[PDB]
Amino acid sequence: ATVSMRDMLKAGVHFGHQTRYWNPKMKPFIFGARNKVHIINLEKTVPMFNEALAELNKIASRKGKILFVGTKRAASEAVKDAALSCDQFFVNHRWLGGMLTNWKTVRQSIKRLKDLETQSQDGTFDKLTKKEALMRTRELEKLENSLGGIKDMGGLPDALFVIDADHEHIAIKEANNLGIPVFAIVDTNSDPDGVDFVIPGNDDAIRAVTLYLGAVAATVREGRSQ
Amino acid sequence: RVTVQDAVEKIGNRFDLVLVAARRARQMQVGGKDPLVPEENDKTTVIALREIEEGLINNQI
Amino acid sequence: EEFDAIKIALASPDMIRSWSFGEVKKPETINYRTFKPERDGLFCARIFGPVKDYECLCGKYKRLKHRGVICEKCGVEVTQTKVRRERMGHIELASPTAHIWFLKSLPSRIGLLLDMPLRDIERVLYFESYVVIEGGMTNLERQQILTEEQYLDALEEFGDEFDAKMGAEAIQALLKSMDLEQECEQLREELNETNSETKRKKLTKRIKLLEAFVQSGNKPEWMILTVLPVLPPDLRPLVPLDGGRFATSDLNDLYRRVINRNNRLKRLLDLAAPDIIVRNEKRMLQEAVDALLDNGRRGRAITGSNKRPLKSLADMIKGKQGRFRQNLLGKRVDYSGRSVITVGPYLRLHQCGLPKKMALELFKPFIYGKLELRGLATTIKAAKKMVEREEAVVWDILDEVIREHPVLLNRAPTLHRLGIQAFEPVLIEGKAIQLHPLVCAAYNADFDGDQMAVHVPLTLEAQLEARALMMSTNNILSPANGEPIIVPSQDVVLGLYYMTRDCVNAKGEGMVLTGPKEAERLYRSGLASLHARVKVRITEYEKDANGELVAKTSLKDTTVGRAILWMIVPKGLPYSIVNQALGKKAISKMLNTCYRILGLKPTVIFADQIMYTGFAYAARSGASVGIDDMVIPEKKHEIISEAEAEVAEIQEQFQSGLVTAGERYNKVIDIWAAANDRVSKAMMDNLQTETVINRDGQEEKQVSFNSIYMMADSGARGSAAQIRQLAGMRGLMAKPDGSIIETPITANFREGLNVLQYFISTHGARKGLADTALKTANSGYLTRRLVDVAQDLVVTEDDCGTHEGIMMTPVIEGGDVKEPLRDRVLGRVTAEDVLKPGTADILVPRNTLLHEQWCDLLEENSVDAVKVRSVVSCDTDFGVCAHCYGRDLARGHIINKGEAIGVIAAQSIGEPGTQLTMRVKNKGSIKLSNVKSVVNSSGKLVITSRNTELKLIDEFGRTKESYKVPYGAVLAKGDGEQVAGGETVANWDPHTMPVITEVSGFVRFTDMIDGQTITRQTDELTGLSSLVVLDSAERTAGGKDLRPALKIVDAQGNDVLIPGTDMPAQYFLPGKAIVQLEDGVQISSGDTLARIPQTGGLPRVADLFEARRPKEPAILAEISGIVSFGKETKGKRRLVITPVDGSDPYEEMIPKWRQLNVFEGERVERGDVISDGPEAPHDILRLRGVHAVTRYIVNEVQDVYRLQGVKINDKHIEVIVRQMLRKATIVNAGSSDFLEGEQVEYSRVKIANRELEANGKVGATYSRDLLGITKASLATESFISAASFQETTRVLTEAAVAGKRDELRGLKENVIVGRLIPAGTGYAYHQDRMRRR
Amino acid sequence: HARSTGSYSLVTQQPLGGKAQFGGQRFGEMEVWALEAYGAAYTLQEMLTVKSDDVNGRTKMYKNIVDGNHQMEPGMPESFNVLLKEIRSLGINIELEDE
DNA sequence: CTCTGAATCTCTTCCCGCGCGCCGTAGGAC
DNA sequence: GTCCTATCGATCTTCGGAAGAGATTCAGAG
RNA sequence: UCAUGUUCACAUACCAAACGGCGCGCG
Ligand SMILES: [Mg+2]
Ligand SMILES: [Mg+2]
Ligand SMILES: [Mg+2]
Ligand SMILES: [Mg+2]
Ligand SMILES: [Zn+2]
Ligand SMILES: [Zn+2]
Repeated sequence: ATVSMRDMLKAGVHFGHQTRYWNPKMKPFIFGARNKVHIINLEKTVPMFNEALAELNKIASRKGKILFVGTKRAASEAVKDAALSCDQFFVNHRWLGGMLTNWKTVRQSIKRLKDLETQSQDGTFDKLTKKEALMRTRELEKLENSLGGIKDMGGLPDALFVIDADHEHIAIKEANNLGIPVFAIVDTNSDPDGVDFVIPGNDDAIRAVTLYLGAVAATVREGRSQ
Repeated sequence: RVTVQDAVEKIGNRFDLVLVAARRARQMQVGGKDPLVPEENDKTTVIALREIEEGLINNQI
Repeated sequence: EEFDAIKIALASPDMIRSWSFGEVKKPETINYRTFKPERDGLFCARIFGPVKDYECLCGKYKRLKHRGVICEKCGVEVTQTKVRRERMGHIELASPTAHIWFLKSLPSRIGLLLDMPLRDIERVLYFESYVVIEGGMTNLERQQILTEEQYLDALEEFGDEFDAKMGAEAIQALLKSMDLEQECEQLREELNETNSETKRKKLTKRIKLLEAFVQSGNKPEWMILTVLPVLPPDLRPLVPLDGGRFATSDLNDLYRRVINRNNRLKRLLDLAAPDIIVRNEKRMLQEAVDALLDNGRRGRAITGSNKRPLKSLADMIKGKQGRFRQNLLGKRVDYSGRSVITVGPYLRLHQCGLPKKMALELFKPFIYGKLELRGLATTIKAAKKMVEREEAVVWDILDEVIREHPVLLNRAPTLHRLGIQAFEPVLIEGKAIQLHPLVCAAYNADFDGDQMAVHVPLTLEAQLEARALMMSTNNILSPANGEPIIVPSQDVVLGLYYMTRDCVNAKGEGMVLTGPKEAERLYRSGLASLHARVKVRITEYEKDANGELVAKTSLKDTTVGRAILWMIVPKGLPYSIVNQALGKKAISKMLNTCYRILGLKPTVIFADQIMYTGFAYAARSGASVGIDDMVIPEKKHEIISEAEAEVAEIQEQFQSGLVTAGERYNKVIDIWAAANDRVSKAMMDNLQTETVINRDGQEEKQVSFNSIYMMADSGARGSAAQIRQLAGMRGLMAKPDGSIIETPITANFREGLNVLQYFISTHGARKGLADTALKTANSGYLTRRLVDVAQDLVVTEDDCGTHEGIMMTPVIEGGDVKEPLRDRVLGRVTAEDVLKPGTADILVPRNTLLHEQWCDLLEENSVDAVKVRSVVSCDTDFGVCAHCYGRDLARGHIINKGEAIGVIAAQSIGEPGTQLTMRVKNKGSIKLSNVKSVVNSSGKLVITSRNTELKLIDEFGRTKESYKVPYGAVLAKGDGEQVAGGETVANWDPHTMPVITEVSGFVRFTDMIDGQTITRQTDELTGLSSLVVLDSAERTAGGKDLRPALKIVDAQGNDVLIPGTDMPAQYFLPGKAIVQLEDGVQISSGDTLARIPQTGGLPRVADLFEARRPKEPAILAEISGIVSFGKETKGKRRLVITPVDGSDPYEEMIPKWRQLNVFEGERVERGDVISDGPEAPHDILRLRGVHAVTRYIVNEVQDVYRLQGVKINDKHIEVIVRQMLRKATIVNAGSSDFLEGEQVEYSRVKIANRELEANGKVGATYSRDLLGITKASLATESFISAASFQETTRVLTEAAVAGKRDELRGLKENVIVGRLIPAGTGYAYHQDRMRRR
Repeated sequence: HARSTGSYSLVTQQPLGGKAQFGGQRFGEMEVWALEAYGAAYTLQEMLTVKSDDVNGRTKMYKNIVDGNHQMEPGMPESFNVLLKEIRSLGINIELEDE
C-alpha cells in the first residue's frame, strides 16, 4: 500500500518544527532548514514508511490487533475514522496512564462501560429518576470518550501505530515495557529511540496525518482481505 | 430461518461460510461486538447467518 | 506434546532402558489380604509412581509442598498419580530372545535377511539344532544348521576353529555377523547373474530389505530382544470385583509367566546348570515371551480356564476388538441418548420432537449456563440441585436453551451421509423421539419400534456445521444420483391420488367456478364431491428468460380436487403438472420440477404442504381395505380347468413314451406360465372392470375406485407382483436348488393354501430371509473395504489442466439402448470441443459443464459419442481436480474444492449393497465393426472376422441397436441396406464354429493319412459318412505333428491372388473337426470345409473390485500380426504370435479344452480374443489401457445394479478405479534413482519425471498396475492408515523394519490422532495454513 | 436413555456403555464416515475428542459451556496415547515426530 | 540338475448398533 | 484351613468354512 | 517586649459403577 513522493510533498510531510525544538537524535532524518524550520528527508522517509507498512500488513494478515494512538484534537477524528474503517481499535482521547500495563484495571473499566452502554440502549429500563439517568449518562459519555475504541479489543494489541512519539510518549513507554512493536510517526522534535519502526514525518499537519492514516488503513485492510 | 443457501450465494465456497459464520459469531460471543442486523435474541449461530443476509460480511472483516 | 508426523522403528536395548523408570524383578502384583502393591512387582509404586492422588505410599508426605521429593522409608516419588499411567519399566532377560513378530510375519524378516528358511531358524530358536558360525579351518558353512549328532561329530572332527551355537544367541550372532552393505552390493550384482524370474523377484525383496535396514538407523540385532519393556500398570489394571477378588487381568498373567521363567533362568545360570537343563529353561522362556507378544502364533495358545486363550498385547492392538477399530477410529461419546422413534405428522420438515426428560438430561451444561446468567442460581452447586428438584422455572429456561440448538439424529447402521442428519428439536411430553414422516425413508427408519440415537453438538463450530450442512432442509437430494430423497411417503401419495381422480358421476358435477377458494368452499360445505369434474378460472405464473414472473390467467377444465390442490403449489410452476390423476412417479417428478424451477427454499416448504395435504385427504378418503374388495376373475376357474388337460396331454405322450423326460417337464412349466399370465391379465382386467356407472342415462365405465386397486395404481404400496399373489395366482414355486416345481400354487392368499402349497411356499420365503441375514455381513465388509481404500481422495484443485478424458455413449446392447446418453453425460465437463453433428461447427466449448440445458441441447442433436473428463484421467498429484469430477450430485453445481469425494463414493456404492442378493427390433441400417468379409458364389456376404460386431442406425441419424455376430455368419442384409424391424438380418450355425474358403478350387487331404490323422467313419445314421479328424489327445506326434490340412489347389501350383498377396489358399483342420470335403472336391468361395461343435449377485461386484481373476480367464492375444502354433499338445499345447515386424518368437502355453478362436493364419492384435470366457482386468490394463479398464469396470459393475433396478452415478465407480490403479511398475529406471526395477506410487514417479524432463535427463517408464482394493489399501504409502485396516501385524512390522515415517496427509490418519481432517471445512483451514507459507 | 456426563472407563477414558450404567452412545465407525462425507470437520473433531477422550479438553469444555463461551480446546485423545504405549510395549519404537 | 509350471500348507477376513441374562485360578502342603 | 506355586516334563485341543492369497514344495525337461 | 521544660524507658519482624466369554432378542 505504498505512498508516492509527489503525494507526500503535496501533503506537506517534509515540513518540520523550528530548528531550536529539534532532537539531535532526529538529526539523521533531516534534510535541511529552510527559513529557520527543519525539513525532513523524504528520500529516507519513504523506504522506512514502506518497511513499517509491510510489517503492519503482515501482522494484519495474520490477524494482528493494531491499536491507533492519536490524541491531538486535530488528528483525533481522523485516527478514529481510520481505525473503524479498517475495523481496528483506537484511542483518540487522552491515553490513560497504564492502559496496557495496568490492563486488569482498565479491563474492569471497559466492563463498566459495556454494562452502562447496554443498559442505556438495550436495557429500556425507564426508571431513571432523571438524576440516575444523568449520572449514568455522564459516566457512559466519559467512558465512551476515553475507551470507546478499545472497548471491543478484548485483550492487548499486537502492534501500536502512534501519531507523534513525543506527544504520546507514555503510550510508547508502556508498549516498550510490554514488548509490543511500535510504529511511530516521528517529527523532528520527537525522540525516536523508543520507537521500533520510526517513520519520519510531520505529525502536526492535518493533511499529512490523514495521508499516514489512510495508507496504514489500506495496508491493514489488505492484510484482512488476504 | 434456517436454509443458508442465500448466504452461500454470497460466500461462493460453502466452506468459507462456516469459517466466516464462526469467526463473526465469535466476534459477537467472545470479542464482545454486536450485530449490524437487528437481533431477535437469536443464537449467534443464527445472527451471523442473518448478518450474511444484510450483505455486509466477508473474511476481510 | 505437539507433533506433525509419526515415526516408527526398532528399539535398541539402550532406548528401551531409557523408557524405563525401573526394572521389574518379582513375579507379583498386589498382596492377597491387604491390597498394597508388592514392591518391585508389576505395580510397585516406586517403579511407576504413587497410587494416591497426590500423596505418597509410605505415608511420610501428603501435601503439594513436597511435590517431587523421593522418600527413604520405601522410596516412592510423590507426584501426580496421573503419571502412574505414563511411565514404563523393563525386564532384563537372562538371555537374548527372538521377537515373535519378526520371526513369523509374512515371510520372516529374520530369515529373509539371513537367507535362511523360517523352519530352520525356528529349529534353532526352539533348540532343536545348532547353527554354525565363524566356521574357520573346518568343513562347515556360514549358517547351515547341524543336528546335535552332527555337532558332536564336529566337536571331534574339528576342535574349535569354528563355532556353532543354539537358541536366540546364535541368531543374534548371525545377525551381528552381517557385513550388511557389502552383502547388498554383492547381491544387487548377483541379481544380474541369471535372468531367473523365480528368484530375481524374491531377491528383489531381499535387496530391498537390506537397503531398508541400511537407510534407516536400524540394526539387525534389534530383532532380538534383550530388555523387554512392560506396560505401564494403569493400562492393565488389576481391578477388584464382587468381593475380595481381583479380576483376572490377562497380561499380568503373562508377565508373571515371563518373570518366573527369568527368575529361574538367572538362578540356573549362576548356579551353573548343565546344557540340557538350561536348554530346558531357555526353551520355556522363549516359549513364554512368545505368549506375551502374540499368544497363539505358537503351536497352541496358552489358557487359564476352559481353554480360553489369554489376550496378549498384539491381540490388544489388532482388529475388531482392538484399539484401532474399537477405541480409536470410533468411540463412545457423552451428551447423547437414544429412544424408540415414532411418527410426528405435524412437524415441519426441519424439526424433530424429543422428550423433555432427555432434553433436560442432555442439555444440563447449557442449563447451568442460563441459571448462573439469570443469577437465579449461585453456581453449579445450586443449579444442580435446582435442576434435580425440576422446579417450575427450569422448563422456561430449557425452552430458551434449546430454542434453536440443532441436535443430530442417526440410526444405525448408517450407510450413507443422509444417515446422520440434524434437526431443530421441539419439546415433547412423552418418551419417544418424534421424527418427521418424509425423512424416515432416508434413514430406512421404519416405525415398527426402530430405535434411534441423538447427539448434541457442543461448540459454536459444531452448530454452524450442523445448520449449514446437515440440516434436513439442505439435503433434499441423494448424494448418489440426481434423484430426490424426499420421495413421498405412501399415504401421502394415496391421498393425492384420491384427491385428483375424476369420477364421471358426482355431486355438483359440471359447474364453473372463479377460483380454488370457492372450490374449497364448495367442497367443504359438501356441495361438490372432490373428484367431480368442473371448469375453473385459474391463474398460473412463469418466470421469464430473465427470471422474472409473468402471471397468466384462463379458464381451465379440471376437477374440484385438482383445483384445491393447485392452491398448494408455489407461484411459478405450470398447472399442467397438477392436471392429472397423481401417483408416486408423477408426484416425484412434480417435486423434482419444483426444485428445477424454483429452487430449494420453496421446495422444502412445498414438500411439507404436500405431506400435510395428502394426509388430510387420505383421512377423508377412508381408504380402508376389506376382504370383499379382493377380486377373483371367475375365468380363473376355467383357465386352470383348461390348462390342466393340456398338461395331461404332455403327460399322456409321456405315458406313451412319445416325449422325452426333459421335454415333458420344461414344456409343462410353460403351460403353467401360459395359464399364469392369463390369470394375472384377467385379474387386472377385472379390477379395472369392477367400476361402471350411469351417465344420467346408460351405463359407462371409469377407473376403478376399488380399494386395493387405488393402492396399486397410485404406486402407494404393493404393485403388480403383490396384487397378483393376493387375488390372481401365486404361480410357480422353486425348489432349494432353484429348479422349478412341476405343479404350481394355483391358489392365492384371498383363498386358502392347503398344507402342501403352504409348505412349498416356505422354500421361497426362508431362502429370502436366509439371504438377508447372510448378506448383511458381506455388504458391510464391502463398504468397509471401499471407504478404507477411497479415503485418501479429496478434491484439491480447480482444474488440473488436462485435455484428456473418456467417451460416453448410450449403452447399446442386446439390441436396444438400456440407458440414454442423458444418464451418463449429464453434468460432467467436456474433455474436448464438441462439434455439431457433421463437421467444423463447434457446439460446446472444450471445458464446459454440460448442465441440464446443455444436455437437452445435445438431445436436440444427433450426437452419439461425447468426450468428458473423468477422475481416472485427472493429472492432479495427490488428489483430483474439481472440473474433472464435475457436478456435485447433492448440489447440482460443480463440486466445491475440498470435498471428500472418496468417502462419498464408497458409501454410494455400499448403500444399495443390501438390495442385491448373495446367492433386429426396429427399422434401421447395417453398420459393422471389424467385419472383414467375402461374397460367396450366390453373391451373399459371409463374415470372415471373429471380433465381429453389428451396429444399426436409425434414419434420423443415430445408432440404436447392437449385436455380436460370429465368424462365418452370413449378413442377409449387407452393403449398407436399410431393413425393417424384425426383418432377419443374419444367419449362423448355432452349434459349431465353421471354416470357409476365400478362393474356389479343388481340394486334397494334404499331408494326411487315415488312422494317422482322420478316422474312416460310417456315421450310423446313414452309413455314408463325414470323417472325424483326430484330436491331438487321441493321436500321437504321428498325427499331431502331421497337422491336418486342406489347401485349395490347381495345376498352376498357386491360387489366383488377391492383389499384393503372396499367400496361397492353404487351410487347416483343428481337433474334433467334422470333414465331408475329401480329396478332389471342387470348392466354392463360401463353402464350409468343416465344422467344429462346442455370474451372480453381489459377489460378482465384490470380486470385480478386488480384481480377482476368474476361474475361466479368456486368453487374450498380445502384440500383433499373426498367430502360429508353437508345439503340439502334450502336457499342454503351446501357441505363438508373430508380428509384421520385430520379435517373431513369442510363444505361450495354452490350455487344450478352451476351444480356440484362431488356428494358424489369423491376423491378430494385442487384445484380440483367442478363447471365449470372461476377461481379466490385469490383462485388459496391459492390452487396451487404463481407459479401457475403466470402461470395462464401469460397465460390468453397473450391469449388476441396472439389473436389480438400483441407480448409481457412474463417477462413483471411477473414483474407486482411480484408487485401484494408483501403483506403477518400473520398466526403465532411465536416469531416475528408483531401483532398476521397482514398484512405486504413480504420483511419486510422475512428479520425479516432470522435473527430470525439465532437466532433460531420461525419465523413467513404467506400467500402471491394477491392485484390488483389499490389497491397494495395504499398499498405501502411510502405515497408520493401512495398519488400522487389516493385517495389522503385517503392516506394523513391515513398516517397522523399514523405519518408515508418516506425514499424516489424508483423512483416516487425522481422525485417529483426533485433529481436523483435511477435508471440507478442515480442508479450507489446512489450505489457508498452507497458503500463508 | 440419555447422558450428559458421568462415568468413564479406566484403561481408556472413553465413556461407559449401557443403561445399566449411565452410558454414552457409540459414535461408531460408520458414523465417522458419515461425518466425513459431509464437509463436517469440526463436528467430528469434537465428537471424537472433546466430547469423548481428551481428559483435559472435556473439563475445559464443560466449564466453557457453563460459562456459555461456546469454544473448545481439542488436544489429543488419551486412547491414542494408550495405543502408543501398547506399541511401545512391544519392542517397536513408535514415537511422535515434530516437523 | 535345478528352471518355470504347478501343489499343499498356513494365515487372514467375515455389518452396525443395542438391550438384557449369567459366570468369573486350583491343587497341594504345611 | 490357609498360603503359595504351577500348568498332559506317563493327554489329545474337534471334524460341520470358504476363500483367497501367499510361502513354501515338487514336475518334465534343456 | 514573649525566658525555661530533670533521668531512663516504644511494641509488634513467615474423591460416584468395568472387562471377557456364552447366549436371546431388536432391528
Ligand atoms: Mg423396523
Ligand atoms: Mg535553667
Ligand atoms: Mg527536654
Ligand atoms: Mg536507667
Ligand atoms: Zn513417602
Ligand atoms: Zn483434472
